[PDB]
Order: sequence, then structure tokens, then C-alpha cells
Amino acid sequence: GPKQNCEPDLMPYARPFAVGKRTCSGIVGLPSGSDPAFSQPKSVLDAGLTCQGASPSSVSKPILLVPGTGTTGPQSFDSNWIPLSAQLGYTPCWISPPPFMLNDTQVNTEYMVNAITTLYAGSGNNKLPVLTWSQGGLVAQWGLTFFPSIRSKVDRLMAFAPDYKGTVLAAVSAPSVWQQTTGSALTTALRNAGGLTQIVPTTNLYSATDEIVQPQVSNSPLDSSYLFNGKNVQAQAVCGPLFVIDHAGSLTSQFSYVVGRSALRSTTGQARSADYGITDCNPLPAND
Amino acid sequence: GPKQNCEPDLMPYARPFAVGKRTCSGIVGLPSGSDPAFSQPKSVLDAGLTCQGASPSSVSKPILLVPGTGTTGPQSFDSNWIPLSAQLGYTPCWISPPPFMLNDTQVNTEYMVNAITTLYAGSGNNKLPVLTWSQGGLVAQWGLTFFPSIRSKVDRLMAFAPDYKGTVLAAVSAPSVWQQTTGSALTTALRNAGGLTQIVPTTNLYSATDEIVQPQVSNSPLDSSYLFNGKNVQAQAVCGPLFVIDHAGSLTSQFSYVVGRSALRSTTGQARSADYGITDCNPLPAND
Ligand SMILES: CC(=O)N[C@@H]1[C@@H](O)[C@H](O)[C@@H](CO)O[C@H]1O
Ligand SMILES: CC(=O)N[C@@H]1[C@@H](O)[C@H](O)[C@@H](CO)O[C@H]1O
Ligand SMILES: CC(=O)N[C@@H]1[C@@H](O)[C@H](O)[C@@H](CO)O[C@H]1O
Ligand SMILES: CC(=O)N[C@@H]1[C@@H](O)[C@H](O)[C@@H](CO)O[C@H]1O
Repeated sequence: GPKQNCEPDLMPYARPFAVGKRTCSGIVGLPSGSDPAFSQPKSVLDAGLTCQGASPSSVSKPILLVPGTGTTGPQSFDSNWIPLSAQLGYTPCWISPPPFMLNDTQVNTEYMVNAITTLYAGSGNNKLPVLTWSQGGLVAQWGLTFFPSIRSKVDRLMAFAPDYKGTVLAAVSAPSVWQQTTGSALTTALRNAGGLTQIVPTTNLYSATDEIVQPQVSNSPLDSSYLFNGKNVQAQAVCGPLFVIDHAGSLTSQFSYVVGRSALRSTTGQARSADYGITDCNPLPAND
Repeated sequence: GPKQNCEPDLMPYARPFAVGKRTCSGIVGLPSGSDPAFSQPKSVLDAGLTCQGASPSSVSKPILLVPGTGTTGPQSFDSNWIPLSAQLGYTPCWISPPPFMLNDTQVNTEYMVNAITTLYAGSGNNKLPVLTWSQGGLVAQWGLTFFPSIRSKVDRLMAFAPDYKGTVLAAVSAPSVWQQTTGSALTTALRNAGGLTQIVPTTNLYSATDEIVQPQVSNSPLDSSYLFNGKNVQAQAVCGPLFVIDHAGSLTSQFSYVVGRSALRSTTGQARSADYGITDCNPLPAND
């Protein structure tokens, strides 16, 4: 009877299916081959990218904002992170995959991958932060999981109300609505490929009282917004049960701004508990 | 806002991660490329295969028996399925991966894949049944998941006490013992590749009182021996809580023989409830 102190390494054909698990050689990492080809012409993808007061090919300190389902970049962020990030010193940039993020999430991801490639080079080959809302976080993690080239181009991910496990809340529906339904082939694929473990330093801010994305009530790995090794911030864990911000409030509240600002400036790439407390448990809009 | 009645198909790079899920084109099937290469010389794999009273290259109605952890084919089946299958008209054949199924489960699987290739051709290019105990079922499902060529060569799988999710019951250990521990990279890979859904008609007979493989108490998908679309037979569901066969009894009891005989002769490839009832809830050895 032979014996050893580690689990045998998986053969090549099987490792893509155990990302994050530890074998004798160490933790199994994500596959790192070439990027899958885009189904959309690059000119079509470029048309979906915009930066405020600048061209994405020559921009200073860009921050890429990825919108939520049923919205464009301006609709999601005009009243909040476009002006808030500008005030923090970034050039706000965003993608608006047509039509209103309702089409195939895999195509919406092409817009994000192309945007990161563009903004990385456009900012002098420097990593940039990605900030998202709702489906935008699912798109970010899908891109990081399946497009190896951008993993070294994103320095951190600040995701508000991300639905990595989709939602159980919910007939003929938009393509991306089918994909964000819990149990969907898309959410199944993300999990099975190792996507529920962070790839870049990630902060997920969400709320137990989200009326769009559930379940989010456990403050644990069962929550749709949770990523292993990430800085998972369920608002009620910090603020108590009387703090009841909704799906959009998760993006726009003063609490959300304090946590996001912490994540954006942190040298670890993740928000820090030392940067927020009970006094920041403010449900009013940050931009107000 | 566009709308449709199905979830968009996954792009090629992602479908291997959603086997079994339904998209517009239908249910996502397992990848079907070439078989991964063997790490062991074929002559070494052949040395692990034996048939009773015949050569595996020229055999009549073979049945391939895959043993449990810490045993050889004869140790697992001499007192039970070797003589029981012979009495049913098959030529019993078995593999004995060295040493006693304690080495890498991926290598133990090479012995099974090679054996099926050999016995299929050796029996006149006819499909054959595979009957297993313990790790043998994990090996069978691992082979069917990752070696496409044998999917059309196995007509059915009759697995006794299979540990597809490994076991939670359990220091320096044998390679395959690490792999069968719940949470292992190997069991994670099987699940993520779609392996917890049957590939060929499968019957899983197991017991809530298995002292080696747990959990097995729910008579549901949470059980380690459960496969979606399979004929999952938890003994106590049929026989009640006073029926307490153990890990080996799951293989050798009269109840187990009645269910196995049903699976082997069934035109559906799975055991049939109409073939067993309370009278067959006999914990005594079938071969006795
Ligand atoms: C605005 C837009 O891109 N419309 C697309 C259409 O071109 C495409 O045929 C269909 C599925 O590919 O999804 C629609 O939403
Ligand atoms: C289904 C499940 O196990 N998750 C529960 C959730 O239902 C419950 O509301 C929450 C309370 O904080 O605790 C989680 O562990
Ligand atoms: C009987 C046998 O095959 N022994 C093998 C040995 O050859 C191999 O070096 C090691 C890991 O590959 O696993 C052992 O169990
Ligand atoms: C952990 C879990 O949810 N599984 C339970 C199991 O613990 C329980 O013993 C069994 C009773 O039959 O029912 C299952 O659903």
C-alpha cells in the first residue's frame, strides 16, 4: 500500500475542470491558451466603447464601467460612478453592448474584452480597474475566465450586485435574461470552469434585500454575489437588518461609494474593513 | 427588447462546461474528440486484464468487472459476481490495476478503457456490460466521461456502492484514497465535466448504512452514488430502515443480486422496479 501527502496531479485532459483545487504540484490554475475569436467585427465592438472627454486609444487613468441588464453605460452610471470616478481622478469609460445588455452575455463579454485590450494600450500599457453593476460583474468574470489575455490587464474588479450564480427571482425573455436565470447553461459553465473563485483582486458589494438578484441573504458562499478569496461585502453584515438598500442602491448608496472608493485606492486591490464602519451605513445616494 | 423561448447556445470554448444543460440547439452533449493518450504501455495495461476460461481477445458474452479500492478483481468478485455472472451466461472478466487499486484513479481508468476496447473487439465488436464496486464505478464513469471511444462499446453500467462524489468518511494516504475524498480535485473534475449525469444506461445500488462511502442517506441527488437519469436504488428506500447492508453487502447481498440481474437482462439497460420487491430484501449473500 503506497502512501503520499498530496493528491495526484490531474492529467491535462482533466485539469480545466478542477481550477482552484490543490494537487501535488500546487493549486490548479486557469487554462492560459489563446483568446477565443470574437463573433463580432472589432469595429462593431469599438462602437460600443466610450470615454468621457477622451478617446479610448489615448486616455489617462481609465476606469471601465460595465452596465447592468436592460441599460446602457450612461443609464447605469450617469448619476453615480461616471461623476464619482471622475472626482477620484479617473477618466470614466464604459461599454454599452446593444441592445441594452439584453443580448447574449457571451457577446456582451466581447465588448468588455475588446475594451480592456483597447484601454490597456490606450493608457500606456497600464492595468486598469473594472467597476460593474449586475450582469456587468458576470460579464467581467466570464471574460477573465475565458479570455486569458486580459487577466494581466485588469488590476482589480469592484462589482456591485454581481449575479455570478444568476438569480432565482423569475416566459419568452431576452437572451441575457435566460442566461442569468439560476440553473442556466451559462451560469453552470462559469462555475464549472472555476469562475466562482476570484481571478483578479475582487470586491463584491451586495444586499440581502436585492429585489432582482437572489439568493443574497446568507452572507456566505451560497450568495449569488460571492467569490472565493474575494472581499465579499453583504451590506447587512456590516450595517444590520434595518439597512435595506435595493438592487440599484447597491450601486449608488453612500455606503457603496465608501466601499468602492476603498477598493479603488487599496494597495491590495480589495476594499478594506478598516475603511468603513457603521457611520458609512448611509442608504442615501453618494452623488447627492 | 428582444425575446426568445430558449437560452442562447454556448460558444465552443464554454460548452464542455455545461454538459447536460439545455440551450436552443438542445441538450449539450459531452465533447467527442480523440481519446487522451495512455501513460502506461498497452502491454502493461493488458497484463491487468483477465477472463475466466478465455482470452480477452476471443471471448463470448464478456462482462467486465471493476474492483473496489484496496482489492484485485478476484478479491472483490471471487465469492460473488464472478460465479454469479457465469451462471447468468457471461464470461466473467476483470481488471486488477496495481497495486490493489491504490494508485492514481486516472491510471486505473486506463486499465478499464483498454479492457473495454479489447473485449469489444474480442467479442466480435459487440457492446458489453460493465459491473463495478466502490471506486470501480468512479473509474467507469471517469472513463466514459473522458474517453469518447468507449461510450459506444459499453451497453450498460451496473454499479454497486459507487462513490462518484467520493466519501466524507476520513494523514498520508494512497493516491486513490486522496482522490476519493470528497472535495478532491478528481471528484471536482468529474462533476464539472458533466460526469454526475449517466452516459450509458446505469443502475446504482447503494446503502444508507455504507460504512465506507457517505453521504448515502437521503435517497436523492445528494447521495454519492446518485447519477442524474440513472436508476438510483438506495436499498432502504425499498426495504425500510431495518435493512442495513454494509459497503460489501451492497455488492454481495441477495437483494443486490436481484437488482443486478434485473439490470443485466433489462432491454432498457437499467434495473426495473417490477423485478424486485419486499421479498428480495434479503441481506444474506446471494452466492450462498
Ligand atoms: C441590436 C442588436 O445587436 N441586435 C441583435 C441582432 O443583430 C441579432 O440578430 C440577435 C441575435 O444574434 O440579437 C439581437 O439583439
Ligand atoms: C438555503 C441555505 O442553506 N442558506 C441559508 C439561507 O436560506 C438563510 O436565509 C441564511 C440566513 O442568514 O442562512 C443560509 O445558510
Ligand atoms: C505497482 C505499481 O504500479 N506501483 C506504482 C509505481 O510504479 C509508481 O511509481 C507510483 C506512482 O506512479 O505508484 C505506484 O503504486
Ligand atoms: C444535508 C442534506 O440536506 N441532506 C439531507 C440528509 O442530511 C438527511 O439525513 C436526509 C434524510 O433522509 O435528507 C437529506 O435531504
